[PDB]
Amino acid sequence: TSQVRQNYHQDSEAAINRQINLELYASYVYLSMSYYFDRDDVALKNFAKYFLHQSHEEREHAEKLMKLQNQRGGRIFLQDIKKPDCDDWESGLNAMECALHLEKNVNQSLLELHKLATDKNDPHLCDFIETHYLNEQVKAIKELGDHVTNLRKMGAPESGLAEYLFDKHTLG
Amino acid sequence: TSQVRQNYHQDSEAAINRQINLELYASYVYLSMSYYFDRDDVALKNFAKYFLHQSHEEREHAEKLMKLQNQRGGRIFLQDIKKPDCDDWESGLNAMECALHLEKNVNQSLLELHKLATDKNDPHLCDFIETHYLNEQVKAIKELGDHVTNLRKMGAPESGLAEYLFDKHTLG
Amino acid sequence: TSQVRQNYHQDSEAAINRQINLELYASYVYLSMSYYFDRDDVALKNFAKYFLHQSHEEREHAEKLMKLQNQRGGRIFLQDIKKPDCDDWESGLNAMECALHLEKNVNQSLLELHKLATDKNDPHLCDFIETHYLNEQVKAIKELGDHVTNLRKMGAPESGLAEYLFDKHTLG
Amino acid sequence: TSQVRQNYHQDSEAAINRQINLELYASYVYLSMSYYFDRDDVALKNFAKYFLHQSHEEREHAEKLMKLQNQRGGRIFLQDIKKPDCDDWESGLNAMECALHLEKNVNQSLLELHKLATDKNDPHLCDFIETHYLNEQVKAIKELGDHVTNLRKMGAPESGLAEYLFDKHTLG
Amino acid sequence: TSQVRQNYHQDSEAAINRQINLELYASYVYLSMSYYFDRDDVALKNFAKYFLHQSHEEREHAEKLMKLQNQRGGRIFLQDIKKPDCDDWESGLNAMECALHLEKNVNQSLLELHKLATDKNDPHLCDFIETHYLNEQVKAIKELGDHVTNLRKMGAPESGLAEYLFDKHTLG
Amino acid sequence: TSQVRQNYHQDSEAAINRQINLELYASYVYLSMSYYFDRDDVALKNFAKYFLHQSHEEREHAEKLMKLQNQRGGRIFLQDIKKPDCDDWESGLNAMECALHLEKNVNQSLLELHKLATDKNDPHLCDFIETHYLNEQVKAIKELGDHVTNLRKMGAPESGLAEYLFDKHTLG
Repeated sequence: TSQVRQNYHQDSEAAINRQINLELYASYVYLSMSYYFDRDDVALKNFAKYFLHQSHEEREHAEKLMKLQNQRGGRIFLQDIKKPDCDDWESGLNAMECALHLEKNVNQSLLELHKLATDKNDPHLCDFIETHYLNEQVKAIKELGDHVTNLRKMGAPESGLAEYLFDKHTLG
Repeated sequence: TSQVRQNYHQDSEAAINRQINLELYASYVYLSMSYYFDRDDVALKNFAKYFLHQSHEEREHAEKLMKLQNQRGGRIFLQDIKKPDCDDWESGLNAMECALHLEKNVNQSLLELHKLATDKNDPHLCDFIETHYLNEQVKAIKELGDHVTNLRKMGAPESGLAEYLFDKHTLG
Repeated sequence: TSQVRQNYHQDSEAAINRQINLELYASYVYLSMSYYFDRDDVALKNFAKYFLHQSHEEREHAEKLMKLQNQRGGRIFLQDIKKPDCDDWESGLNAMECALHLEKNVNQSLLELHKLATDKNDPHLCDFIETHYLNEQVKAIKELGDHVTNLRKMGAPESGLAEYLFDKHTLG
Repeated sequence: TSQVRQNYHQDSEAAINRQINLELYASYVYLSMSYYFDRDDVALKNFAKYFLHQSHEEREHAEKLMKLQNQRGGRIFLQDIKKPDCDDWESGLNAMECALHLEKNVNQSLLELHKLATDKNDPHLCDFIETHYLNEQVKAIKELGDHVTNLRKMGAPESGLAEYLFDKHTLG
Repeated sequence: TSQVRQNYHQDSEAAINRQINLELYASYVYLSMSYYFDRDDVALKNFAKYFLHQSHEEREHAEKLMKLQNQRGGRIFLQDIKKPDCDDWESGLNAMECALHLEKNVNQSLLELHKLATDKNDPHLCDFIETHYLNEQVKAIKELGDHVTNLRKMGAPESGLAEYLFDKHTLG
Repeated sequence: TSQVRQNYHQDSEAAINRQINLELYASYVYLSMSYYFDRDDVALKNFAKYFLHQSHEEREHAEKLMKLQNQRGGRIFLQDIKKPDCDDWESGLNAMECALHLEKNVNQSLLELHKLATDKNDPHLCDFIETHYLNEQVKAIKELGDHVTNLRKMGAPESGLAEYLFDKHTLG
């Protein structure tokens, strides 16, 4: 038993390690997409720069939890990382959906985590997640919410011209 | 027999002169294209600046070999330069294809050249071509690989609007 | 079959995907170590900054191959990532050994890869790995070679004072 | 028939294409000389820089006509380029003569061209060649006129010392 | 047996030590020449600055190998250094020849070394010598190739005036 | 007989050449040490930078005499250079001793040289060595005098910790 451990219940320590594992899995997914659009048969450049940029941050989140895990004197158990579900994402529009479909799952997990954090009556963990995460995932959803709408309204995938113009006048 | 000639076999000296002649022929082709798009019946400006810019570099390659040819104390025999195959390139998309169709031939020649350079066991020529060329032609192919794809996906040549917008939002 | 594929044999494409998977696995290992030394029961700070810094680069290597994989028009198959072998690294000195023990395996794989790259007579892949990797792994080994020696000679782990002083006067 | 064609007679369009072909042929000649003096058995450096520099400009002339050819809405037919006459130029002095012998031929052609341009009563073509060319070829001749004289008076080729000193104190 | 030794065969380690010994011997030769031209009975100043400058670099080469020898965990055996062959070099022109005669021997040795490096299938040593040496010795030969030619053509040694003027207008 | 030779006796000219040969031999010794400490089984970095730095200066001394040898119009005879005595120096402390043991021999030779310079009554050579050497070798001895003492007092070689700390807090 560590000397700095105070008011930290052995249940949460099992929850975080499921949270962290989820993060890295997410960051591993984007990495797969961001190089898919670099293939010569698709060749939308900025999508690479956009998604690849996502990957770096979701890593830092994952890194940031581990930094917290020690501050309360917990331990770190790591599990294996699963590969993505689908290798061929097949189009720009279809890509964002699964991406959007990914975030809400992540946001879904955190809600239960704050709920669990209330029962044990650990305030420090309440306010923490009330700060560095919940406020972020909202803005991320809203942003992807738009890009999905615009492409659908513009007529993609059916007209490739929609995808191309959307590249330069938004992500440029 | 020159005084600086060492471990340089009389076979390669016949290969280079076929390589150099190929280069200038290439640089002479681009020159024809880059002024074709300047005609008033086509009038896509940046294509001129793009291809004309290609011409200058493929010349330097050709120039760079000759600078090597003397460093090993070889000789330089020049042959005549053939005109291009087709004068009317007829469209933007059709232009890139023959252009792409041109590079792979050039890349095809160099491979055999490095192969020949291995048999005679001349290391200097191995590492040289392993450096200043093979790595370039790859990136050139990949680049033209994209521009072909985008235009085809955007619906050119059939819709001229595809070609025009592609001018400003890429080569600008 | 892609349009840019030239002189790229279907065997290598299966080798790279085993190489890439190895890299990410490596970068995932360091990540585990670099936060192990942050625990309050060990608390050697710079080791964190040192290993964490390693992790970022070995990622870029992994990223750099994928960038090559498309330039030759291959494909990318991803597998799952295994967890590290040992969670408790137990000491500073014992940490470096397994770390050093890790690199030589990586260097061992690349040698066979260049060997395989010679049989198919693909020059581009020869000179590439002859450049951006083989020269790096040497310097990395030599560096870890020293740090292992110094600690052993200074009398660590048996005297913790050896580890501590070695922190500030080297990694600072 | 192009829409911008005005007062441009089908005879001149056949003359220009003989003019352009002549230019590139000239620029291809200098290129051969400028690397001849780089051989180790001659090794006069600045001659390389001097002639190589000539090559670039005579190219621009050739390029400049084509830019005129479209402004009047003509067409561009390209022919093959002949190799130079003599591969071994054998000495510095003998080199300049054939070079000087080359220019006057070029100047000879333009005179007939302006003469032909007067008969058809095309003013635009009169004043053009009266400007960007005729005034240049004069100064070029006069310059080479001197270098021939100085070397002959100094006693070259018979005394190599004449050639060498002439390198540094003139072209430097 | 060192801990960092990997895929390094005991034959090469015997070759390098013959290579290094050759280098220092070379650097010791130039040193003798560069002070020979300082004698009052010859008194060509810049030759001193030129050759003395050569000596410093060929030392660094020698130093650079030793820095490689440890990176692969070899050992270093040093032998004695022989004095030069001829003390009185007797003239400027005759000096360069023996100098040129020296380099090609050095270049001759390296070729066999890369050949030996291919049999053992050590890639790291292949690409290394393919880089930091073979490309240098070429340019060095070509340079001395010229200076020999110019002096011979100018009429040295027979006319001392040739040597003197060649000092200021080249090495200055 | 040279024209600038004045009051320079044929005995000294034989002494200098024994002095110069001694210098280069010294500079060749340090070179061996300074790369010995770079081996992975020792790995004390600054010792390399320290001794390697010594080598450069003792070379300049050797170079400086030769520049004197001509000013009096002597001649230069070079002999072969012997290899060092012991390849494995085995420890830091033991290294300095043989190093210190080396200098005093050098200082021992110069004393006899100034003594010989007094008999022939050559003042120029008296004051010269009274200046650029004798005052240097003193300070060099005193410096190595300390480093030997400190290590011995600190308990090296027996405690490696002594050597290591002495690296950073002195030669850094």
